[PDB]
Amino acid sequence: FGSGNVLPVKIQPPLLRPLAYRVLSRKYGLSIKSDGLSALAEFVGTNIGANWRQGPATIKFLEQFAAVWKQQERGLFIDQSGVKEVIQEMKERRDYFKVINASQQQRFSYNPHKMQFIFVPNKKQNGLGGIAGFLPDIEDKVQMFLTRYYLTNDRVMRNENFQMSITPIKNLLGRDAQNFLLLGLLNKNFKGNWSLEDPSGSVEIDISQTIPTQGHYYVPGCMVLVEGIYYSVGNKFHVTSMTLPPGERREITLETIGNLDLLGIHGISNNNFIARLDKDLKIRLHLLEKELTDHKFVILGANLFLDDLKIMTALSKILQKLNDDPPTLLIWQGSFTSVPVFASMSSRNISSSTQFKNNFDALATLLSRFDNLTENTTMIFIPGPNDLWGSMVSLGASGTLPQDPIPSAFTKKINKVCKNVVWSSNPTRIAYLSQEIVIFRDDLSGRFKRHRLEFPFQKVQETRKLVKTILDQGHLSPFLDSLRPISWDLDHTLTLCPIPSTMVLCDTTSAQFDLTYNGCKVINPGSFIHNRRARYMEYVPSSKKTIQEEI
Amino acid sequence: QKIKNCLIEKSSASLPNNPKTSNPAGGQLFKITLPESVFLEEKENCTSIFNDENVLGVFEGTITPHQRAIMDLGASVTFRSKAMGALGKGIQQGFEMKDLSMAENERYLSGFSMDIGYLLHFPFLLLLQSPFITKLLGTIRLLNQMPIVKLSLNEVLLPQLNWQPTLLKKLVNHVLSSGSWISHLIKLSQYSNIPICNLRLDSMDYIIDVLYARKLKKENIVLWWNEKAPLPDHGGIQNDFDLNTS
Repeated sequence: FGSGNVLPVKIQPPLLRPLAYRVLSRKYGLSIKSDGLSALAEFVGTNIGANWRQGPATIKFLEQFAAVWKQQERGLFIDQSGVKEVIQEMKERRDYFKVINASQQQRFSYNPHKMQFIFVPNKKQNGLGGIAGFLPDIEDKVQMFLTRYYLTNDRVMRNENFQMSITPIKNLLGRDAQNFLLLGLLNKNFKGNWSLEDPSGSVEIDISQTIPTQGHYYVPGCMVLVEGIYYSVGNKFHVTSMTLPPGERREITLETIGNLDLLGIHGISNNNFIARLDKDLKIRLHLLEKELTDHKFVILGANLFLDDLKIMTALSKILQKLNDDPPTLLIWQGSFTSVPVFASMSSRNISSSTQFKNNFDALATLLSRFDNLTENTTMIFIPGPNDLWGSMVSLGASGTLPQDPIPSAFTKKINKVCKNVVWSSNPTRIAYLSQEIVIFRDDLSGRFKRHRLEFPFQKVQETRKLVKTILDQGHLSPFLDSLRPISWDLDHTLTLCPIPSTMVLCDTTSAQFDLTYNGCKVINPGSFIHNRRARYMEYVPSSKKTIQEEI
Repeated sequence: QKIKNCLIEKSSASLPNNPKTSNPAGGQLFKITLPESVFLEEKENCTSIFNDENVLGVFEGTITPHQRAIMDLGASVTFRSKAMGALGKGIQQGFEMKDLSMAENERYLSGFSMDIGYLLHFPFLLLLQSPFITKLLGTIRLLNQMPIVKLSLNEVLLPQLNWQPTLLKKLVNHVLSSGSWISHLIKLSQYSNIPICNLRLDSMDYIIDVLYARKLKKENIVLWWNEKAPLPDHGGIQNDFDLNTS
């Protein structure tokens, strides 16, 4: 705040504290600590020449120091940071974008009694966790599906059409007739019979004369709306109709939840208070469309193999063109190995972990050539089924959904050759200004096709069916714990109660598509190489996309 | 469908027993044989029998032509053509082997008389002794066209001080062991019926795999053979988490 005076005379704070006290402690603010007072002596002594008898200068300085403490939350006591806020003041006279992993995402529970979300303190911050702090507690296993049921039932009960209403199952124990609307998990009992389950209880289900609503998938492990008649001669709910819970747009969903900063980039929330913000959204929507079409981030075709030579040559040819106009973000996705890497008892050949390391060293050679792409592009690394830690147990199969990033030990100098590189979990959330994008990599179509209810009674239609099921169920894993185990405390990562604005859903078993639904956009990159053709697609935050091919 | 010039036939082969797949239902297994070129062609179109509704599994898509021939014919293959004298026609084009094939006895493979060479790295039937077979093969494209017996001793290490004597000692034994290498290779090959160059010395599980697979093919049992994959090929059900398997 100005310079060029004679020299910084040194004076003791005793002759400075009365003015600061009257301006701060009396009127607005308080707690000028002794160390903070000594800190506030240097900057006022920088322009000390001909002052303490002057006019506005000191008062305006104290006013400006108060401006930070009204703006930032800070606290009460003034400490050695007092110079740190004046650095911000002189600062005053893209950004705000992040990539959130599964582990670093904030946790929020839901109270059905209160219709509201309650914060959960993270165990990493306060718990010691020096030896075992990531491990969940058994109580989460008991509430894992109860949390899903509560979220879906709230949405079903707030729909416009419903006001027959959904009845708890145990309310059917004495009735011999009438109709009921039951909502619950569809599964198989320990006896092998199809059944429906809600927190109240369970009931067996008869499909012998069921007429389902075509247009979506009926896989065990998902919420289903059902209608029929209950017979007390046995215990059977004879079904006459079957559907899935309706979906809800995020604009109508946000108002119910207020303005909670779930993926909070505005700020953070703790056990004391939560954060909301509305006025900034308009101006940042303005900035999103303020002639920023130059931003360009690219998702490559999934499942690219580094060990193969033709794939590496095709990637070099693709980066040749990417060098010309550097993408804003470049997301390398899919399994980076063509074979699962396991303990490899045979040591006659070179170890598979060392081979994994070596295959990540050729990337440095191929990438160091293109200096501009290093200089002004950020790369996002998505894991796959055959990466290091998972394949040590699953041996190439698909297991736990929250998949940890690639270890930093076997990939070390790719952080040097490239400028911005971030490793991310299998499900991740890119927060770009007023936009949330979800990155997910698995084969969904095969598992849907294999597991269907099969009621006793052009290929792009399957894509619409998959999109509708995934979006209406509001969850990325419409499956029981048997088909796919889930980390108990990380399940909130996989629940889409607010529908994401943009979705990255790659499946090698499903053809590429571009669909729109209730307030979102779903794109499907897949099969990096196909029919001797290497494909990769571009997407722009202004909701336009392009497909670029290089044999 | 009749659209494909293949041979399909209902079969009763004995399937493997995955713990998850337990329901008997019915039996309508098929034995579709179809050349791989039109199979690649059929990969393109959407509508085809291999990709349609109600498909439970493909059970032997992993086996390569190389493995099929090394398991069916073996080292001692002979020509039973007869018919028209297409020996010249067979040699100018590619001899199709499905129609005409026979495996003669291999009791004495070879009375060896041939020149042997070396090629070694320490980071005509030539013998390749290198830590990285693929890298050396790719760097010199001319190396592919010549026959090589690939024996790999890997992971050279150094004490970092006075390494010249230890390099000399490591070179001496590899120089002098040529007579032993070829002799042991022929000794294994004469019983194995696998060709000499395909077979490796340290590789011992490969012999068991080929013998067990062909004596299984003598029966009607399905191979479940899977290549460079730690899990068996059960038709795709092996790509899902199961409690009993875990």
